[PDB]
Amino acid sequence: GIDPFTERNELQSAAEELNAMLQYARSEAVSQRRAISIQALKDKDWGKGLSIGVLASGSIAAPLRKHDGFRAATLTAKEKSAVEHLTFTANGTLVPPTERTFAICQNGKTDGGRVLSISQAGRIQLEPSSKAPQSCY
Repeated sequence: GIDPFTERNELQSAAEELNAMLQYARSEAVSQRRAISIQALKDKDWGKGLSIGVLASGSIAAPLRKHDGFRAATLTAKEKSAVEHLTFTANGTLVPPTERTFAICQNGKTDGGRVLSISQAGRIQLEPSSKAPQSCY
């Protein structure tokens, strides 16, 4: 596009917000020694609103924290398997401990897209900028 610096900046910020919310859910599960979940409110798009807290019957009745969604316009954050929620446990692992891959894209294209990974141990990592997603999912 006309301004590569801004494109990278907006994708970087969005990836950081999603990272921060996932890290918060994980750190709270570890601190509280209980299952703390994070749920995408809309479209299974983790950039359109998040709720964090105790999950029961598919809902978080009393969120510990909410995220209002990415600030920039054309962004999506979708997971490889289209998960709508994740649940961290007391030892930092997800249940189930399945590797997760989020693609953070602008305009539904992978150009300059970012990858945020969750390992089998539950560790959350923003992949370097050289790594683009295989798909925006």
